[PDB]
Amino acid sequence: TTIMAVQFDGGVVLGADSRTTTGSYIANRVTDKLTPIHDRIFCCRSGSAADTQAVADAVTYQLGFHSIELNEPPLVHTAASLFKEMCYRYREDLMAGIIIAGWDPQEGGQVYSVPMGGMMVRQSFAIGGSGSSYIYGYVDATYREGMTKEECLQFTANALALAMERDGSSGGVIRLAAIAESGVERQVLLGDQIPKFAVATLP
Amino acid sequence: TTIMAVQFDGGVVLGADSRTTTGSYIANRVTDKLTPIHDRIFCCRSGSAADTQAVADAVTYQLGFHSIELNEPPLVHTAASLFKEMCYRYREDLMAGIIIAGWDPQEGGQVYSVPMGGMMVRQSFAIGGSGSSYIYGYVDATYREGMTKEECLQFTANALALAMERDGSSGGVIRLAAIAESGVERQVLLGDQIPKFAVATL
Amino acid sequence: TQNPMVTGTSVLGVKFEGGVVIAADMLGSYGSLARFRNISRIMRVNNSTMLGASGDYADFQYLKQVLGQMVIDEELLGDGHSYSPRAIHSWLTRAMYSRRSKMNPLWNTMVIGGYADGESFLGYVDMLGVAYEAPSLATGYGAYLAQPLLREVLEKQPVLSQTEARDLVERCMRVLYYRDARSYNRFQIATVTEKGVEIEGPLSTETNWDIAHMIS
Amino acid sequence: TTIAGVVYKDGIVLGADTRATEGMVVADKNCSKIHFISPNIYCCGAGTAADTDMTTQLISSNLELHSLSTGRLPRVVTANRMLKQMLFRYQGYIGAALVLGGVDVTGPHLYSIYPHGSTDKLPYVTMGSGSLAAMAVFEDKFRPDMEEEEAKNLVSEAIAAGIFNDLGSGSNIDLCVISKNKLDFLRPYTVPNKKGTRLGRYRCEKGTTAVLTEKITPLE
Amino acid sequence: TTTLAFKFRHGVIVAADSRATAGAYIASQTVKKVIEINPYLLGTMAGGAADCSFWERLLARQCRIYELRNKERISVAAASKLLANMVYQYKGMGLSMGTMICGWDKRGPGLYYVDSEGNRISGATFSVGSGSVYAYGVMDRGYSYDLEVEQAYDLARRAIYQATYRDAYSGGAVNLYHVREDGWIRVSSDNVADLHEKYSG
Amino acid sequence: SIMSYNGGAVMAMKGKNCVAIAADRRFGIQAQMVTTDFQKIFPMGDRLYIGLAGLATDVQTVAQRLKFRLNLYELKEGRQIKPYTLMSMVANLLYEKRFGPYYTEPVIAGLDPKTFKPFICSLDLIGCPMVTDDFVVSGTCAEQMYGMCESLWEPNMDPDHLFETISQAMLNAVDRDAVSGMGVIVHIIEKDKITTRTLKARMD
Amino acid sequence: RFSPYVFNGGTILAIAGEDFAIVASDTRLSEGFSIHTRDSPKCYKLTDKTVIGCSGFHGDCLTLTKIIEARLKMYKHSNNKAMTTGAIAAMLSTILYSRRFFPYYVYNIIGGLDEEGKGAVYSFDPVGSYQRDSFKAGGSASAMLQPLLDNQVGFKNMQNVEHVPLSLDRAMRLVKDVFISAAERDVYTGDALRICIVTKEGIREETVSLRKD
Amino acid sequence: MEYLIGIQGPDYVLVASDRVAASNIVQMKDDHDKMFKMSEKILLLCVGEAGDTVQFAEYIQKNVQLYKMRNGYELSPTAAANFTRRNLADCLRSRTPYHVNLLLAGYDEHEGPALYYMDYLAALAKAPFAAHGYGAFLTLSILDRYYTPTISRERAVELLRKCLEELQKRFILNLPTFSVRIIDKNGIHDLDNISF
Amino acid sequence: MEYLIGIQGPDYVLVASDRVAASNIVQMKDDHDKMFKMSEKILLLCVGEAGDTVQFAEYIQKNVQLYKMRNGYELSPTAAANFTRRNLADCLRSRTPYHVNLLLAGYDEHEGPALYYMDYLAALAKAPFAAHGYGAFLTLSILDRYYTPTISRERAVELLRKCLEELQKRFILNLPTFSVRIIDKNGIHDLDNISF
Ligand SMILES: *[C@@](O)([C@H](CC(C)C)NC(=O)[C@H](CO)NC(=O)CCCCC(C)C)[C@@](C)(O)CO
Ligand SMILES: *[C@@](O)([C@H](CC(C)C)NC(=O)[C@H](CO)NC(=O)CCCCC(C)C)[C@@](C)(O)CO
Ligand SMILES: *[C@@](O)([C@H](CC(C)C)NC(=O)[C@H](CO)NC(=O)CCCCC(C)C)[C@@](C)(O)CO
Ligand SMILES: *[C@@](O)([C@H](CC(C)C)NC(=O)[C@H](CO)NC(=O)CCCCC(C)C)[C@@](C)(O)CO
Ligand SMILES: [Cl-]
Ligand SMILES: [Cl-]
Ligand SMILES: [Cl-]
Ligand SMILES: [Cl-]
Ligand SMILES: [Cl-]
Ligand SMILES: [Cl-]
Ligand SMILES: [Cl-]
Ligand SMILES: [Cl-]
Ligand SMILES: [Cl-]
Ligand SMILES: [Cl-]
Ligand SMILES: [Cl-]
Ligand SMILES: [Cl-]
Ligand SMILES: [Cl-]
Ligand SMILES: [Cl-]
Ligand SMILES: [Cl-]
Ligand SMILES: [Cl-]
Ligand SMILES: [Cl-]
Ligand SMILES: [Cl-]
Ligand SMILES: [Cl-]
Ligand SMILES: [K+]
Ligand SMILES: [K+]
Ligand SMILES: [K+]
Ligand SMILES: [Mg+2]
Ligand SMILES: [Mg+2]
Ligand SMILES: [Mg+2]
Ligand SMILES: [Mg+2]
Ligand SMILES: [Mg+2]
Ligand SMILES: [Mg+2]
Ligand SMILES: [Mg+2]
Repeated sequence: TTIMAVQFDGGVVLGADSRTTTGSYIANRVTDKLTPIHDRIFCCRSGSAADTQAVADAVTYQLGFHSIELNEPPLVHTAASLFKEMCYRYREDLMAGIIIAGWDPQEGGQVYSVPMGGMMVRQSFAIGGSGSSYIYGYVDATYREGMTKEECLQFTANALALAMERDGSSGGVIRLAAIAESGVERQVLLGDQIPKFAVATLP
Repeated sequence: TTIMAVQFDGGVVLGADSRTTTGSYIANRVTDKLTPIHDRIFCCRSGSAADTQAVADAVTYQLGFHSIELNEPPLVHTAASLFKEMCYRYREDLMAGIIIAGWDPQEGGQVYSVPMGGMMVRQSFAIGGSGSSYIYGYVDATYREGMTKEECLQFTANALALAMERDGSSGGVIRLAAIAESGVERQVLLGDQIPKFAVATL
Repeated sequence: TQNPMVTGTSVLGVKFEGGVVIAADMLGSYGSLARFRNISRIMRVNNSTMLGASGDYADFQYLKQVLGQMVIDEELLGDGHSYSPRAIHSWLTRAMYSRRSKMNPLWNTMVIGGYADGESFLGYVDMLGVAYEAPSLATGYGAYLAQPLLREVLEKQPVLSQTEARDLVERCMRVLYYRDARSYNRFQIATVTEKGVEIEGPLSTETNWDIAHMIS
Repeated sequence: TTIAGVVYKDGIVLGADTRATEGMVVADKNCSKIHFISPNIYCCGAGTAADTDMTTQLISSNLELHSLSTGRLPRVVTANRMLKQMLFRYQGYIGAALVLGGVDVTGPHLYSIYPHGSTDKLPYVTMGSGSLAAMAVFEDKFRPDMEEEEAKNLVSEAIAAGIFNDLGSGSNIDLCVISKNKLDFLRPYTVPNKKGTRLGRYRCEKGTTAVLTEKITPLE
Repeated sequence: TTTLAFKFRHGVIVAADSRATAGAYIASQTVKKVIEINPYLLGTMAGGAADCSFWERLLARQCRIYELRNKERISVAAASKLLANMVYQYKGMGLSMGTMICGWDKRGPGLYYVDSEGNRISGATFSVGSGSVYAYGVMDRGYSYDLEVEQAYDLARRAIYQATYRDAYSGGAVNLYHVREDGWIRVSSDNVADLHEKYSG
Repeated sequence: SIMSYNGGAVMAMKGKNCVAIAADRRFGIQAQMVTTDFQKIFPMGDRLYIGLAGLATDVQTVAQRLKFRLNLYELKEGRQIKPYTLMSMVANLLYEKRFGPYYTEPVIAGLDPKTFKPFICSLDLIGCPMVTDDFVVSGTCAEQMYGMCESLWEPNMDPDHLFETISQAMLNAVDRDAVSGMGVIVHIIEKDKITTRTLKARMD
Repeated sequence: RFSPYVFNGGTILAIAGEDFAIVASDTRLSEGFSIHTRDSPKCYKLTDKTVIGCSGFHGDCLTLTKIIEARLKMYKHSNNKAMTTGAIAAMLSTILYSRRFFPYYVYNIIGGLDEEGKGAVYSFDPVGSYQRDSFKAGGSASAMLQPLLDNQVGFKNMQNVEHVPLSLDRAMRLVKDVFISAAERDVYTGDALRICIVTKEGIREETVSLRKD
Repeated sequence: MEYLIGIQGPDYVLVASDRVAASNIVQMKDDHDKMFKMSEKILLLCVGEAGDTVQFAEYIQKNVQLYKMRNGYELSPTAAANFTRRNLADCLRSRTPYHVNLLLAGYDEHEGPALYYMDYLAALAKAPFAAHGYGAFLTLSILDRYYTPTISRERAVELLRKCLEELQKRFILNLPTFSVRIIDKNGIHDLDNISF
Repeated sequence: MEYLIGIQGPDYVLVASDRVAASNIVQMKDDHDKMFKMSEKILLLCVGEAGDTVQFAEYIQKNVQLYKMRNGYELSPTAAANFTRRNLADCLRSRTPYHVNLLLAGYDEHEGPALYYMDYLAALAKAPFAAHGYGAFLTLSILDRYYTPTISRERAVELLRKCLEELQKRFILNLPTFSVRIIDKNGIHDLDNISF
């Protein structure tokens, strides 16, 4: 797994590979790891499939009820807090590395990391999952303050393609989502649409 | 540790961080991990300091004797083969991930990886050591066929700086070497000379 | 926590005439990976008290949540009594000991600094409930690398000015950055005086790499 | 143990504490940890005491055979190679951690040598359970090209840091100063720790101890 | 530790050494290993010192409650049974205790061995502790139901003594008690160094 | 612990122009005393003794193998061994077994055969030497022995005071150790005589 | 394997006189090969007549002393009088045993006056075994202190010596001597010696410097 | 499980040993002999691990006999004990250690009777009396209680019998018969077995 | 270590048990009784782990006696054996298992004599004869060799004695005396101890 999300002025971009593994067998080649928690709040899931599905379903329930009670769209920070409380309290029994990203009217586009152990931190951009090791350098050299939506989508797709080339545990297609006040726009990059960088064969 | 070497037309560039660790204590903050094996052949060392020093000393001895006997400069491929033989034979007793790079009159600039286990492969460029994990993406996106010497030096210094920022086990100064027919040029990037990329604050 | 995940390294503290200064870098490491490079490991508890934490950052955030709610609860009463630095340190000792005694520690080592009634307070609490006070403290590698320097200065001159304590902390942060492979050259300094608690940062130490050319 | 060394303008200063321990008990209050290698080369030892003694003695002996043969003053590199090759061969089972310093035809040289056989050539080094305390002093205060007295002050400060902050280290500070012109083996350099005085006298008079049997054997 | 006891015509003799150890360190040479449960009942201590003291002190509490509730002395059988039932619940948790309960009740002289493994048994003679093997040898070769009082004291004292000689973990003083029909008495406390002088191959 | 299987204690002590060496007398196997006259101090010269504590089998082997070496040395050289030279011989013997050691930690006490200067030392089980100017201790009650020696020893003691001090240091130390004691033997070494005494001691 | 214990050092001593008790301790608090602080006494005042010395795992020393303090006030409230030295000792035995299966890693020595005004010393193992003693060392250097006390206070192994009563002045000299000797050899014992003298007039305090290495 | 005992008087050494060879829950022999004649005035009593015991004792025996044939006279008890010890100690850290416990009894023309005790580690002690096996735990105190150095040989056999009766009473193992021998100026004598 | 044996004839059951209580290398009691009277015509013989054995047997005993007091008549041997089995089996997977091995002997007015065997797992078997302990390994074949279902009580005591003599000869443990009892239409009778 490789997951990623990036803030822009007015929203967020989220991305993931699509591979589920047991050992080195690919049990699902087209997994959807970006899961909607509310209208404009998604989580990106890494670690245990069972654990992250259970936790996402529970938070969806908690956040949905909270939202009806308040009669308002939920804050992204509230979604992140609910993930954090559950990931922290059950940290000994879960294997879950999460990114929460979305939009709300109060604070705009926001990205939160909830890594294993259940800490929470807001970031400009976040990466996670085992494949993320291989793109720290890339994201650190390539990130620029003030990127547009279209630039965040390219940045994300490029980072994920690189991780997927190197990490046996990541692959398949790239799923992307952009979230803003106007809604959610999802797309898939597959085959020839995935950014491509040569293998450096010998001169 | 992070180590790297890159081929260009007429030579090679080699680079390393300068950190030696025991656990998370830094026992040497200015280690020299690029060791000369002959006039135009170096190795970059990662893994056990004891093991890679012992092996580099032994290969220097073997290659030196071989070279005097033949009355010719040694092949880069020969140096790599000698490393490989020792790293493969003693793979169960050594922790050594080596890059051999240099120049000879027959094949020009060459880079060889001898990773743990003792396989050997020639490459356009090579990275190794624990910090290399964090720059696979970077090097894959940034490498271009046909880079000049000066571009290889920048490419190397950038890759190493990024690794050193993220890997607790790498750091200190960047040591670089360029090798060509005309000789060896060494330099150190320190402090403000190390390439810089912001922490992404809110 | 049985197994710490994202972790912070050393926290330093020193008493000076009129206050206390503490220092901690801004790094959360994930094993050797310098993963979260802009996190604060220092908390303003109330006007007289501050806290710095080494160890598991999620456990630090939990303490911050609990202790933040306790000061709020107390402020609601508006009754002229506030938790002194010493009372906060006592509470912390009990909480860590209690969690140790359930075999489920909070995986932290903490430094509490304060200023109340003309007295500087500096106290240590670890994950087993070991607690004490001293004129200077350093957790983690700081205990080996910084504390010898702090104590040597304090023997020649037990009473330091604010500016002397601040310069001494900066020298220690430099040594830690040279010798601790989980450190990072971006830190905060927090100070407590009569006027309250101030947190400054992000700060960096200058470094010297002359020895790189003395392979001797 | 705290051992350390520095390269100064004209030479080497080596330093050591004088405590040896068995578990958490002091076995020797005045152990000598700075060992003769050759007239121009000395070596501080940390780790397993028998291994530091025997390893330095052996190398010193082989170096004397070397110099007798060459008719020349030995080189610090040669001691370094001999030590590291032997330690490597023993795979870390010889628990000798060494600070090797001397002055040869190519000037001053200082090396740290580890049990597994790695070595680092550096202008200042520390080893032993006190080594991080001593290293903090060096990182804070070392300058290149110090004068003899500055260098001596710095080394003893560093050893003192280990003495007072490491339970494994104690008692006296020994120094060895090596230049082209001079060798000063300063044992002790400083005695910062002193046993307190005895307040009561326990001078037991003859017959206090009851005796079952006695035999006097006269000698020549 | 070495403790012993035996029944005979004139009641029950009870004796013990006085050493305590922590590994090989001698922690004390002056431990009282015979506990006064009431004026006609004694308990002996071998194994873990805290464990013996706590559980025999609790036994003493319970015996006294029993006396107040029932208006009569608890029997040796019942007292030994109360102790056995208390410790049974803790089997396998690492209590270390070996005790003799020694009294004189309506069935006459009484003696029971009780331990943390769950054993409870009546008998004529017992020895317990690391030195018990040595005490048994000497006690066995001298024991008779028809021993005279002074001969019984001599035997008990000598058996403990010989145990302190061979067993590194036993020593100090030999403390001797005699349970008679109208109550126990403390007979003697003799330092093993003074007994060495006196005895006796 | 291998070193406590038999128990035992030795110490040596320096006075003006004399030295003293003392040992407990128990031979036992864990809790069980087997004998109360076991020898742990061995003559290596008229004025030079070695005391060994530790595993009884290695006490005997080291004494015997050391005596083999010393006898050959003295026959070949003109002369009686110096104390410092005996120490070295013993160090060399122990370090030959660096990787499968003898479990014994000796003390040496003697007078130089020509100058009569006092000498004491001890060695660890792999032959690391330590010379001192006051006392040395080895065995299962070393902490007890250190406490007595540190409190009682004074410089420049005459033979009678040296005897009282080493005797009180030994008796009171072993009385806090379950597996050492059953008697104490003391040798006082002077230029013109050796005095050997057994002490009135606890036998528990 | 999280371990809930660490060893923090500390040497304690108590001596009973005819009309006094002494309780003494070093002030070093250690962990591993490091010193936490040089000014951490191991003695705690319980009443006007009773002092307790505690060493071992500092987390437990702190907890246990706070438990004892709470229990002494509870007792005073329910019974209308301060706890005697003997009752404090009996109570401590039960508090230690209550943790029989997760012990307080603490060596305790109580020193105070008994109900006749005489010195009383009680010593404890971690699970609450105890007895009254004339004098007793505990903690890190106890095996170094105890034999010399056996000899000098107990008169053991000495012939033709008058067994005179222990004066305060001699008891004091012995205390300082044995800690000075211990500081030479035990790596954990050092910095300073804190001495509390309990008499009918109250509790007074002496401190003496020890080696800092 | 195996019991050895020795008692040395002024001019003799008395020794005894159980006669059981056991395996798992059964006695497989009830007339087993644990004594080895080394020379006219030397017995070695050997117990311990199966194979090791006989292999070790017979090797010592053959070499003691060889010494006699080579030199015309016998090793003394003390020399034989030290020879036995050198061999055991030399094997201790070898590829072939011998897990045996021993008593050596003898009579020397000039030194009189001797009894030596040796454990598997090869610690050697001279003693006035001694015993090996679990049974030693129950009998050594009986010896400490009643032994005197001038004990006559009759009384030594009585003292021996007290020890053996104590095993019948108190020891959990069934050891019903014992070999008994004595050594003096006139060599080695078989006494009647003591049986129950 | 503990031996139990039972032999059922036409109108009686004969039972015996060793009288040793041992601890480590010593017998601590030689007149120990391993039999518990449950009712006028029922004996329960119990061996196994210390504490467990007495705690279990006395609990069963008290409940069998309680049944008699509540109902005016006694449990049959078969009903008592099944009760005993229910309890042991119910504890087997609990926090408080009892590590005990048992024989239950009885006589019923209508069903005649019965002997039941139970192991610590609580498997219950009715048998014409049975035994527990390591001693069983040496005696069961003697019972298979000589037992017949019409065996008279005289010959049962002789057959019992052959078994006990075999333990003296061949068993490694010292078990010198045994309790012997018989149950028939007239209740429980003590026979002479069989001793060696
Ligand atoms: C991802 O972390 C990925 C994310 C997950 C939310 C789809 N994780 C997995 O594929 C995990 C990693 O082990 N696999 C499972 O939980 C197993 C699902 C089990 C079904 C059968 C195969 C037993 C990456 C990087 O780990 C994917 O490789
Ligand atoms: C490097 O691989 C580095 C390369 C080495 C050739 C300098 N390796 C080390 O620093 C290694 C541990 O990986 N350290 C040692 O061999 C220990 C040397 C001294 C031992 C004593 C101090 C105990 C990196 C990435 O591992 C550096 O972190
Ligand atoms: C030192 O490393 C010290 C150096 C040594 C050359 C004196 N090491 C020791 O004291 C070691 C540490 O285990 N001890 C021994 O080898 C046992 C022998 C000591 C007894 C004498 C006969 C020498 C420090 C830092 O470890 C000292 O604590
Ligand atoms: C005894 O069994 C003895 C009996 C006991 C009632 C004193 N047991 C102990 O000494 C035990 C043996 O581990 N030691 C302790 O429980 C800890 C220290 C005791 C504290 C003193 C202040 C009492 C023998 C045979 O074990 C004695 O060696
Ligand atoms: Cl896939
Ligand atoms: Cl999924
Ligand atoms: Cl994570
Ligand atoms: Cl993650
Ligand atoms: Cl993952
Ligand atoms: Cl290196
Ligand atoms: Cl590799
Ligand atoms: Cl590599
Ligand atoms: Cl590496
Ligand atoms: Cl570095
Ligand atoms: Cl961050
Ligand atoms: Cl804050
Ligand atoms: Cl070299
Ligand atoms: Cl007493
Ligand atoms: Cl009641
Ligand atoms: Cl009974
Ligand atoms: Cl015991
Ligand atoms: Cl008698
Ligand atoms: Cl030899
Ligand atoms: K892939
Ligand atoms: K780094
Ligand atoms: K000290
Ligand atoms: Mg799970
Ligand atoms: Mg290796
Ligand atoms: Mg003793
Ligand atoms: Mg004893
Ligand atoms: Mg120190
Ligand atoms: Mg074998
Ligand atoms: Mg059970």
